[PDB]
This record gives sequence, structure tokens and C-alpha cells, in this order.
Amino acid sequence: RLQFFVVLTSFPRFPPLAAEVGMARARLAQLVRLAGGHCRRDTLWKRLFLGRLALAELEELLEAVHAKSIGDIDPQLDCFLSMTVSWYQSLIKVLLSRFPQSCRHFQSPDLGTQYLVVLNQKFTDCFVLVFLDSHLGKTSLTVVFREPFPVQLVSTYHHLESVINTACFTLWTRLL
Amino acid sequence: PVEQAVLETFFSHLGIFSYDKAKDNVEKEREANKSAGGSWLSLLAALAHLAAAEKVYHSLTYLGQKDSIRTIYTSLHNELKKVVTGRGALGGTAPHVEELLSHLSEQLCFFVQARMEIADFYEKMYTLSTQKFINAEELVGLLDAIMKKYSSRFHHPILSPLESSFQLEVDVLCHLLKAQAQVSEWKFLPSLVNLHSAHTKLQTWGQIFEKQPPHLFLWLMKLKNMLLAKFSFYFHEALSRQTTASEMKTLTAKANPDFFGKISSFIRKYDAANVSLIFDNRGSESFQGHGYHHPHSYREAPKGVDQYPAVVSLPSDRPVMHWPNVIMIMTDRTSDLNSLEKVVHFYDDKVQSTYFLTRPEPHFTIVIIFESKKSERDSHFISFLNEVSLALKNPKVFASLKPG
Repeated sequence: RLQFFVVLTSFPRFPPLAAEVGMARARLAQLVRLAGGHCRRDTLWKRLFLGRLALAELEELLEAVHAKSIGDIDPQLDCFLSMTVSWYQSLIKVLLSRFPQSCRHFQSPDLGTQYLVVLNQKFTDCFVLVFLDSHLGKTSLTVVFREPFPVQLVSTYHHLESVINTACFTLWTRLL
Repeated sequence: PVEQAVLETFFSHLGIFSYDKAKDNVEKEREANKSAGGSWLSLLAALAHLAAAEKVYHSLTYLGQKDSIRTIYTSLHNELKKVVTGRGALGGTAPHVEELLSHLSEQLCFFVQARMEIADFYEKMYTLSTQKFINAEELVGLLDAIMKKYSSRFHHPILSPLESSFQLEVDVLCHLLKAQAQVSEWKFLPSLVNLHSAHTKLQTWGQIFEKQPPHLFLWLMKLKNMLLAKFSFYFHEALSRQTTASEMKTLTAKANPDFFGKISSFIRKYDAANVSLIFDNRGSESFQGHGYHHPHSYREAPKGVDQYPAVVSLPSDRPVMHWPNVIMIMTDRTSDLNSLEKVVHFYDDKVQSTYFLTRPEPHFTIVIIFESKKSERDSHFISFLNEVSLALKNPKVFASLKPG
């Protein structure tokens, strides 16, 4: 419940008042709706970065956030698009076994996918996600930032290199 | 057509490295039925001759020979061209196919030309084998020229196996050759990518032994094993971070030549102080560290000591108090090191810092440090360094390009 006042100023010597009142009401209503729809994303992001992150609920942030696929950002890292699903399983096992709390988990309970995203403890917004759905035959690597990116990038490429390091390491082991 | 069965035997049976079972019936399919027409006889004889020629070609025994594959293949094109002619009459198979195989014969002549030029390239490579060090970028360019010259001009359905098989090996060589460059140029990621691509393509090309393989098969496995061992030795410190002190040992105790295993076993042979391989990276500015970084990442430039780093320094770290004494000899007496053969000796006052030197490659060197001055370890370090240089060059495989 909010109370709003509308003034119209500019020596003593209305339809415009009604029109301005209506336009202001519409603008504030749409702004309130947008703010309500956008604050949920920020709150869920804060909760996830801090724990009680429901796997079926975290998908809402992915729908809201405009994550960028690895193929889009750089072509040199395009051959990874040809890696088999088992390679992704090996990668997930390796980083989950080795890496500390800086890697989170999100798995579909029954016959679904799993997410073992890794985000730097300080690099907010920007994060790395691992899509692995053997049932649908869909494996995707995308960079997820919690804000539209005009294209920050220094830290974004920092942990990106730190993450891609393990990907070659897993591929090196399979090449051994 | 009736001959479709014979063609689908000969082709798609030659592709599994099996030649005699179809070369025997190539003449049978034309001699059992004496009456024939068109090319249904000359084509079969040329097919048997081509099977024998390809068997000789994948024998690899025609190297140097101080008859050649070029001599055999010169008549191979004619044996198909003569059959694929405007034979209007006096034969007779069908006045809708008749020749039919004229396009296939032109495709096979183009494939014969490709085989001959690949054999010539391989013979030139074998000639380069005796060299101390052979560059790879120009050979890569020549092979890519061969690719462009012989790409997508000879494919018909029945030729799908051959077109693949041949191509597979060739691109594998490309993936090897670039890797040989990228390994020599320290290009970690491109070399790894090429290695994986070549391994994947080989795991398809060389899969006829279950469902003896020719000499080029074992030769390419030997080359790949040497390449991956070189990759493991060159790029070891970065990968050693994402593992423990034992998993790396298990991983590196499998790939031959086992450079890491030999180094670990020979460190205690003299209780030395440091073993470090230095990379001569001068002339380039893309160097930023041991790992991967985003392409457009602004970095600094090397200067002085950083010009010559100890990337694989062992067992603990490179020394920062004796490094000046060994950094300045990389260009003072390095004339004999440039021959990729000599070994350096040194001796200090009130200190036993004595460094050796081996130069397997112009951009690579081994500068093994010892803290003794007694008897130079009976010149065993020089022999070990020479063996290491030979293994890193690995010209033994290129000499074994000929069978035996």
C-alpha cells in the first residue's frame, strides 16, 4: 500500500492533471511489476551464492539469466563441442572429487540431468555451468552471468581459464 | 547391374586392409565367364593390378632403393583409361551402362596420382630423416597443398571406403605433423587438440585387425607414442598442479619414452641439485605462463632471465643463486650446442656448481646441474644427454619408416 502525490507547477492571474495522473500511475505500476519480477532473481542468486537451492527451482534463474554458450564467446574452444557425454561424466567426476566447496551441485532426481557448476568465490554474476543430459543426448557448456553483459571480462576470463584447465586435464588423461 | 556385387566386394573389401581375397576373384569374375563385353575384363585385370600395387604401396619397402611405386602407378592410370574409352561395338555389356565405370576409372586415376605424390612426399620425408632436426611447418604446408589438390574430385558411392581410409591416415599425419610443430613450438593446446583428433581418427582407420596390419600402422602408433611422451615431458608442471604426488607418477609411468621415469631414476645416480629444461622462446611475445589464457589477454614481455625459463625444473625448484652462472653460457660456447650433440662441463670456486648442456631442438635445452667435482660421473651424463636428445628428435622411427 503506497500513497503518491502529483503536483503541477510552473504570480496569480484539470484535463492535463488527469492525463499526467494516469500516465504516472501506469508508469509506476509497470515499474513496480518489473521490480517485483527482477528482485526474485537477485534474491535467489544471493541465496545460491551463500544452501537450500532446489534443483527444480534453480532452473528459473537459468531461464531468467542470459547465459552464453562456450562456442559463442571463443572459437578456439569449439572442439569441446565434439566431446562425448562420457567425457563430460569424467570431467564432472574429476572436478567434484578434487575441487573444494567452490563447486556446487544441481541434479535432476529421476532420469534427468546434473549440474556441477563452479563459480569463483569473488567473481559474482559470472559463473560456469555444465549441462549433462544423457537421456536427451544434450550436453552444453555455457557461461552464466547474473546481469546482461554489454561486453568484468578480466575476472570472467580468469576463472574461465581456471576452469578450462581441468577440461584439458581430463582430456589428457583420456588421451593417455 | 550384375557386376555390382563384384564391385561391392572388391571395394569395401580393400578398405579393411584385405587385398588378396579380392585380387584373386578379380580375375575369376572375368575368366569364369569367357564371353564378356565393354570393359568387363580389362577393368577386372586393372583392378587386380591396382590391388597388387596398393599392397606394394602399403608394404613401405620401396624407400631409397639405391622398380618404384611411381613406376607401377604410371601404368595403373593407363590400365583403367584404356578400358574406359569410346568402345562403340565389338564388345557388348549394355547400351545404357557399357562403360559406366569411365567416371570411376578417372577417379581411380586421380587416386593413383594422389598415392604417387604421397609416396614421393613420404620418400622426401625419409630423405630428411637423416637430418639432425627437421622442421614441420613447411611439411605441413606441402601436405595441405596435397589436401587441396586431391580433395573431393574422385568420389563415387563405391569409392566411399577408400576415399575415407586414405584420407583418415593423411589427416592423421596432418594432426601428427602440426602436433610435431606445436610440440616443437610449445603450443600446448593446439598440440593436444591435434593429438586427440589423430588418436580418434586412428581408432577408426586402424580397426580391421579384429573385425597382420601393415608397416605404416605400427609406424604411426610409434610416432604417436613418441609425440605423447614428448607432450607429457614438455608439459608436466602445469598438469602436476591438478593432481597429487602419486597420480602424476602413475600417469607418467605409462607413456614411453618415459622421460619422467628415467629422470627420476637418474636423479639419485649422482645426488644432483637440479634438472631443468629451458625453452628458447625468443622472437615471440605470446608467452604468458604455463597453461591456457583467453586469446585477447594483455600481458607483459620477457626480459633477461625470463627469456630462458625452467619450465620443468625438478625435483623442487630452479635455483635463484646459481642461475646467473648457467644463464650466460647459452650463447657463449653454444656453437657446439647448436650442433645438437655436445655436452658442457663447468666448475666453480668454493662451490661445485657444474652444469651440463644438451640441445635436442633449437628452442629446447637440458641444463642438468650437479654439485660435485670429483670425476664427472664417468661421462655417463654426456651419454644420457645424447640418448635424451636422440629420443626427443626420435629419428629412429623415421629411419624405421622402411620395414625392418
